[PDB]
Amino acid sequence: DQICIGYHSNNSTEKVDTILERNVTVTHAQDLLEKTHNGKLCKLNGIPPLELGDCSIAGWLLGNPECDRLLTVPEWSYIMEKENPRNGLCYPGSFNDYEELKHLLSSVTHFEKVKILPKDRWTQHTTTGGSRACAVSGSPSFFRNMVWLTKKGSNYPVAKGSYNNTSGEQMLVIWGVHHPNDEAEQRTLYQNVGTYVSVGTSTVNKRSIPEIATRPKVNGQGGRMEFSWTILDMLDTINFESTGNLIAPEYGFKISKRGSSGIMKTEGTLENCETKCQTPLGAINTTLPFHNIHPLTIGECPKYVKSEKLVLATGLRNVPQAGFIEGGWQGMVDGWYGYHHSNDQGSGYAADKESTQKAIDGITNKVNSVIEKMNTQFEAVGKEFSNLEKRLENLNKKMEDGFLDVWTYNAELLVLMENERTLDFHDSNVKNLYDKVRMQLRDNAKELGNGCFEFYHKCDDECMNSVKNGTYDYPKYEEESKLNRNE
Amino acid sequence: DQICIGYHSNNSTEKVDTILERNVTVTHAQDLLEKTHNGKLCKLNGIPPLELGDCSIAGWLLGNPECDRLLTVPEWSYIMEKENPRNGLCYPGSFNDYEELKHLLSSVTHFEKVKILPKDRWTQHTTTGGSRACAVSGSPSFFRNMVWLTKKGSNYPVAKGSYNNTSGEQMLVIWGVHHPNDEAEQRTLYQNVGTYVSVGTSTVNKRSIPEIATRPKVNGQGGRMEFSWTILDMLDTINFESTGNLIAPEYGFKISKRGSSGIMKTEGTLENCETKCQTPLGAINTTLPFHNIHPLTIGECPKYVKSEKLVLATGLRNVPGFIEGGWQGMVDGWYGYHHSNDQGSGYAADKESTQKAIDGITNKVNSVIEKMNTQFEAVGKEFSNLEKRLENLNKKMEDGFLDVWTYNAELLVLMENERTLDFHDSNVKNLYDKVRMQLRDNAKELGNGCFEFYHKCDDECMNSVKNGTYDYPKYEEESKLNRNE
Amino acid sequence: DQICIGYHSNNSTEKVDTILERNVTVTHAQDLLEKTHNGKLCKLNGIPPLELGDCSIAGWLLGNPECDRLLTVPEWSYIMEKENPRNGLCYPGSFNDYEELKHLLSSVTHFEKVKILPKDRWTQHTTTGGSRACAVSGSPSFFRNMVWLTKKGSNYPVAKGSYNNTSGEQMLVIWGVHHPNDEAEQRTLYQNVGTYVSVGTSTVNKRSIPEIATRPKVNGQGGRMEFSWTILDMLDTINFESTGNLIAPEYGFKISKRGSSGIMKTEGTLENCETKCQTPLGAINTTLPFHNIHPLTIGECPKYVKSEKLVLATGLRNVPGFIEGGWQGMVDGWYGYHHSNDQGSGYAADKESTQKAIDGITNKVNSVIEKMNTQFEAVGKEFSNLEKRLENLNKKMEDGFLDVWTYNAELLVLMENERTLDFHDSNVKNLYDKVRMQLRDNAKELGNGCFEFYHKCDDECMNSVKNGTYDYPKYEEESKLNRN
Ligand SMILES: CC(=O)N[C@H]1[C@H]([C@H](O)[C@H](O)CO)O[C@@](OC[C@H]2O[C@@H](O)[C@H](O)[C@@H](O)[C@H]2O)(C(=O)O)C[C@@H]1O
Ligand SMILES: CC(=O)N[C@H]1[C@H]([C@H](O)[C@H](O)CO)O[C@@](OC[C@H]2O[C@@H](O)[C@H](O)[C@@H](O)[C@H]2O)(C(=O)O)C[C@@H]1O
Ligand SMILES: *[C@@H]1O[C@H](CO)[C@@H](O[C@@H]2O[C@H](CO)[C@@H](O)[C@H](O)[C@H]2NC(C)=O)[C@H](O)[C@H]1NC(C)=O
Ligand SMILES: *[C@@H]1O[C@H](CO)[C@@H](O[C@@H]2O[C@H](CO)[C@@H](O)[C@H](O)[C@H]2NC(C)=O)[C@H](O)[C@H]1NC(C)=O
Ligand SMILES: *[C@@H]1O[C@H](CO)[C@@H](O[C@@H]2O[C@H](CO)[C@@H](O)[C@H](O)[C@H]2NC(C)=O)[C@H](O)[C@H]1NC(C)=O
Ligand SMILES: CC(=O)N[C@H]1[C@H]([C@H](O)[C@H](O)CO)O[C@@](O)(C(=O)O)C[C@@H]1O
Ligand SMILES: *[C@@H]1O[C@H](CO)[C@@H](O)[C@H](O)[C@H]1NC(C)=O
Ligand SMILES: *[C@@H]1O[C@H](CO)[C@@H](O)[C@H](O)[C@H]1NC(C)=O
Ligand SMILES: *[C@@H]1O[C@H](CO)[C@@H](O)[C@H](O)[C@H]1NC(C)=O
Ligand SMILES: *[C@@H]1O[C@H](CO)[C@@H](O)[C@H](O)[C@H]1NC(C)=O
Ligand SMILES: *[C@@H]1O[C@H](CO)[C@@H](O)[C@H](O)[C@H]1NC(C)=O
Ligand SMILES: *[C@@H]1O[C@H](CO)[C@@H](O)[C@H](O)[C@H]1NC(C)=O
Ligand SMILES: *[C@@H]1O[C@H](CO)[C@@H](O)[C@H](O)[C@H]1NC(C)=O
Repeated sequence: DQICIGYHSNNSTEKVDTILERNVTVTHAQDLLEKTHNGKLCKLNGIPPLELGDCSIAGWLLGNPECDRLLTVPEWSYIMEKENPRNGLCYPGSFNDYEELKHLLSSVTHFEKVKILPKDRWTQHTTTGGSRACAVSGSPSFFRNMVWLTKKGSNYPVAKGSYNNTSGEQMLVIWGVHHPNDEAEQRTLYQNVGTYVSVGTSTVNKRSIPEIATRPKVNGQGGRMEFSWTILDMLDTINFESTGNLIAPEYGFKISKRGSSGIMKTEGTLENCETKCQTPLGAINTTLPFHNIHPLTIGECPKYVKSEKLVLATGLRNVPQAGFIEGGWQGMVDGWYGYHHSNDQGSGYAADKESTQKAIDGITNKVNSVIEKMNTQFEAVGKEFSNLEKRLENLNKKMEDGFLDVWTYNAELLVLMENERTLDFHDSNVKNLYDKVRMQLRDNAKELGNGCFEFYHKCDDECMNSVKNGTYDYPKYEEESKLNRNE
Repeated sequence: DQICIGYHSNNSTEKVDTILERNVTVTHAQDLLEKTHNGKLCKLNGIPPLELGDCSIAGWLLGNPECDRLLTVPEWSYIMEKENPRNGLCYPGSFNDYEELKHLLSSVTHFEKVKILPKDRWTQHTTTGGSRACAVSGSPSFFRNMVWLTKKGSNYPVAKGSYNNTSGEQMLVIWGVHHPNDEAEQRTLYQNVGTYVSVGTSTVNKRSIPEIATRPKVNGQGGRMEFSWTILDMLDTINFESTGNLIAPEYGFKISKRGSSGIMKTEGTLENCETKCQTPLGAINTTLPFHNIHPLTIGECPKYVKSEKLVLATGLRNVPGFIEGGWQGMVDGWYGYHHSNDQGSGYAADKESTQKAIDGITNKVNSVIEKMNTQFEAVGKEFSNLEKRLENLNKKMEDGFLDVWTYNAELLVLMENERTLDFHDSNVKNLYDKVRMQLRDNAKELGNGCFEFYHKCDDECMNSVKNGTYDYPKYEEESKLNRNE
Repeated sequence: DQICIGYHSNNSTEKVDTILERNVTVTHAQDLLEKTHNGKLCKLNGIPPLELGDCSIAGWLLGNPECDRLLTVPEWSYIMEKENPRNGLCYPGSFNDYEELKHLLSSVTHFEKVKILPKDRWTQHTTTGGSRACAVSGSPSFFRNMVWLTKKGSNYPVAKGSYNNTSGEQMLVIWGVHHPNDEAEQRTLYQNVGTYVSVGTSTVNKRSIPEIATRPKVNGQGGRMEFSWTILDMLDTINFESTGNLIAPEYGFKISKRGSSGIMKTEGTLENCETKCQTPLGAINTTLPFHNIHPLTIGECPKYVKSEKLVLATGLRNVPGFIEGGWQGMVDGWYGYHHSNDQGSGYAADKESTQKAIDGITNKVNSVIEKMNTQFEAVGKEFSNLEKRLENLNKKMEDGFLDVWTYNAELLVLMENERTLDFHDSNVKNLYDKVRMQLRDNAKELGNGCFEFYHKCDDECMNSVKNGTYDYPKYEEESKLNRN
């Protein structure tokens, strides 16, 4: 006739950390952080990305001779570009608002080349110009998308061109103006002086004047070229007029499948896989709600935290050794709480039903809640800046770092707090069960000193299950117990 | 014959949430989130706002003929403007640094129109130009503040004008340049080519050259007009000089009564009402410290939280001895002192514990309100179509800060709810075992959170017991004699 | 033959705060905030700063005659500059991208002046020009680092100049263009009209045109000057070419020592002392991990929080058995174990719970001071008069982040205080109930929180029950006999 209280223990070895103690041991724990990747660039949802190779965005758009494989591109999901591309602008020059164009391009998925000004339409000029900088097989050449207008014979008639956008979507147009290096070159190229280039649309008004100066040679050239761009609207019209130094476009780019994408800076190549999201260092395939690989990602993946370990305790403090004051019992595999019984006719290792289910519900509800709360984390997006906007770059970097630090601190503190609370709740529950049993057993027994007491009158297995069900009736057979303790 | 401990209960049915479980019932609860608005736009401390109606800011400033009701404007409190006003620039063109002007205007309450350059002072030019773009009653017209200088006869003498700012406050001046669409138009208008417009002050020095090209027709016009602005200082002067294509001003705006204001983006209309803080969706009249209507407000108004429920539990768990449930028969205090003597009974309560309980919860609520008084407040801003990066940066800033503060508020509320519940349980248990310890062994524990007094006594006995002055040597001998049986 | 449980008490009168009540007296408390300073500016790590005085950055770089002390400058640590310097541009004008230049200069520790275009090389023009705006001792003068080119006789031949950067590091070059105020002045100064100034490098291409207009008189002059700057790279070349209105440079600045520094907008003068961190109000020499002096600091120094009190408790709640209050005579540990046998008494304390309490306190202190080590730092910046939106956005940045971090710190310390007090109470109660549990029933609880013993034990009994080695079946027959 003996019953005692304890808890289930096993041979686990995982460890967790709390606000007051470190590397403490627990019965069951669940990880929350993913830190492995396959280290490859692979397809996203079956749509292979666009591999720029050695070229650059400007080289691809203008049609550099080297980038001959990019004359027609299918749909893509993200753009892969190197850090310092080689084949950029073959003829030296610049590009106004490069970074704005890149930011706009970041959210475009497909393109469509449209011929807006056929080359042969210029019947009063020369259109076969080319330089040695952009040369193939020794012979000079030029970009594949623009036309160089030079005087034919000995005169340069005024050049006029216009287009009405009836394609069906917004169009992107690029044009350029050439700056010579000395007056003799200007005279022998355009047979005029003091020329101008004027571009007009419904909302854009521009008029540029070529500049002549002496500059250091780049790629064996003393000249320069300056390019500009604009977004042509629906049913609008753009007008071209110049007296020289004009680089007219020959193709227009029409946005067709505007979606969500990004630009990724890496040096890798393209493999054959299929992931759910991509990272510059590789691809991630996991279900945990956290990762610490790289702050910039494309697709869908868990949040990024700048930590290294995040372990959530969901069990008892494993303290292996017939009572709860010495430790748990290895023989308990059914429930989480000890209700060991030992009658005269036999013993048993029963558990308590009420406590186990409430504990299970509490822990699963709390796990769901802690997962759910952090769903509003901050996310980062790549951006570009020129060399005259250092303040903006500093501001952007500070934003990213500050928000990442704040969220990291929040998550770590929450996890440590939760571990501590879980341990305290479990131990509180164990004393709660014990003293509930003690008051239920109105005297009639003495504590041996092993966290449990021995009954002073002989009950039976019916009495055991009656006490277990919280249905013990003290005045029912109290007289025999009184007689026994009278001894 | 015995006394028992319990706690007061009632029939309230409000629900709160905590970290461990959700949707639990407490006797008394408080609310912190306000989520109702009257859906109207009205005054602000008796100062009606400025209702631009169907005009944009540029149209009002330049003096578009449509916005003829805004020629003179009294003091205002905030400015209401539609998303895409119809009457903006009648003559097609552009405005330089529009967004900076709007941001500067966001913190000015009153204006004052001052005539600086009288129209009749130009005695060597023609000042009756106009166009069909800004036409009233069929006849061509122009803006009501600028002057279009054209050639008189067949010559265009150089134009000179100046003004010295002695008004007594900073001034705002606007001028403009005109770009024709062909050489013949320029020759017909100004008789000369290769002209220029020069503007010079003590700090700003500028010079523009008119540009000629062919453009698509907008509003039936091929030309364009470019406008620029500057701020004059006290006791400063500004000099105008040009040979053509000059759009001279006639009125300067003097800044008086600088204060705090804003720009409001809505399609509503002013009504007859009074409020204390205003939102794009309506007014707010409440004393709670939180709301979730709209992030942009004007005037003093509670903090904004992107959530939907915020309830602070200040009571006990509701259930129907203290181990079986509470008692509805107790309303004076909080904790149970069910007394039942031989000659009577009672439902007294511990007045002492109630005092520390109520002051604790009150200062807790006050502190919780206090900690979040330093919230982050958003401010409206405007960006052109060439600063998408800046606009994205600003939007990300706002969303990040709002999310951070929302998370903080929710976590704090849950923490406090759990702490309060555990605290109340702790005081109940502490009172129980303290009473048991004071009573020592001169009784028998009935096992129902109540022990039956074993020593016989009148009201003085347990009166001293609740007073904490129970004397063991008073009734140890008789109790021992009785329990010896 | 009696024992009782208690806790050590002292006479300390330091009050702490918590989320439940205010101004609670404790036994031992720490501090984490520093709020004092010497109110002086002096050397950082033994390297004196650069003291501009009354000259702005432009005045120093161009070589204003007033700032003659700054012709040669040694290494520095940070730059001291008044908010509205007087001796700026002696000749009225402007500067292109002034703020970008200041931001770039914020991270440079030493310069090096190199003569790239000697003055006498211009043999076809006149280089003795000067104005009354920058006048020393009555006679007209000019900037010390620029050359003004005028007509030579009655002709202005085309001016050309070039320089190849072989110095060995990145160089900074400054040039300028002159805007007259009337046509007669332009003719009498340069003999030509419709001139231009052209500057060309491997990356920068520019061509400006002088502008003529009427302007108000500033400093007695109606003209204006416009300056620009660029960064010359390794083995690059810069070409100058103009036909008038050119302000050619004479010295090039070479970036020698690159490091970390900043610009401080102060008003005082350099003093003679040493420090490790510097703030616009004074120097800080402490070891606590927080301060509330000024958001902008230079060097290494604790973090900035916008609070007024951060007190951490690390001891029992001070209050004069354990139910009556503390023990003034307990000076050994933290949990009393009062021993009193028939032959004598004792004041032994528990040496077990003390060590775990101490190590837990140390662990929590380290954790709290370590969690915030990844805080946010503020860096000074400057914005022009047409970038109000940028300045507003920067201010909102700084204020928001500071508020977030100070709120987090206060919340953490309050929770820590609550947990510590509750933990100590739990420890003492647990010790008492554990002692009672081992005692079994051979004593009667007097009511002072401790029980008078039943059967006459001795010092061996006393130390055995102290060690948790009591054996109830060993010696209880005497208790049973005397129970009657
Ligand atoms: C229409 C055209 O392409 N013309 C020239 C072109 C231009 O004259 C100029 O180079 C543009 O910047 O240059 C090309 O020949 C260049 C050649 O010109 C000599 O005069 C000079 O001495 C050489 O050093 C070299 O620059 C070219 O390949 O760039 C093509 C064509 O002759
Ligand atoms: C001084 C003035 O305002 N004159 C004209 C003005 C200008 O001549 C010019 O059009 C503004 O850019 O324009 C207006 O008249 C011109 C009108 O002439 C028709 O023949 C033509 O078909 C129209 O497109 C238009 O150019 C005008 O209506 O804009 C008014 C004024 O007489
Ligand atoms: C560009 O093409 C569109 C499409 O034809 C032109 O819009 C038409 O204009 C005529 C006016 O002569 C109207 O009768 C049609 O109804 C318009 N079409 C539509 C679909 O609205 C537009 O005018 C052209 N652009 C220019 C500058 O002429
Ligand atoms: C603009 O008006 C102001 C005020 O009339 C002029 O300032 C005065 O200038 C004279 C010239 O010596 C001084 O004697 C006065 O003391 C000035 N007034 C004050 C109040 O100080 C100013 O000169 C005028 N601007 C111009 C360009 O003449
Ligand atoms: C500036 O000076 C450098 C240093 O001499 C020049 O670089 C040399 O150029 C010649 C070409 O004739 C090469 O043979 C040398 O090997 C280069 N030197 C080094 C160290 O690489 C440079 O060319 C000069 N700048 C210009 C525009 O000529
Ligand atoms: C080469 C030169 O410096 N010339 C003269 C200049 C110019 O003529 C203009 O004034 C400059 O804008 O002006 C002064 O007369 C003057 O008033 O200080 C000084 C000098 O005699
Ligand atoms: C722990 O016990 C389980 C029980 O099945 C067993 O499989 C496992 O090997 C044990 N681990 C060790 C390290 O013995
Ligand atoms: C104890 O915890 C620390 C973390 O502070 C850890 O580095 C160490 O490995 C742990 N001890 C053991 C035996 O794992
Ligand atoms: C991702 O991992 C799961 C197992 O964790 C596997 O079943 C699945 O095939 C993986 N996905 C890919 C694309 O390899
Ligand atoms: C209370 O909240 C719980 C949360 O799971 C929900 O299941 C339950 O339906 C809610 N009760 C009511 C009455 O809405
Ligand atoms: C706001 O509501 C209270 C509630 O009674 C009312 O007394 C008060 O008049 C209201 N405010 C205004 C401006 O009407
Ligand atoms: C301690 O703090 C409380 C805050 O409620 C304040 O009322 C009291 O005056 C403070 N003590 C002293 C000595 O100022
Ligand atoms: C900083 O304070 C400590 C405190 O004693 C002192 O020893 C040290 O000399 C101080 N440092 C300086 C530079 O004065």
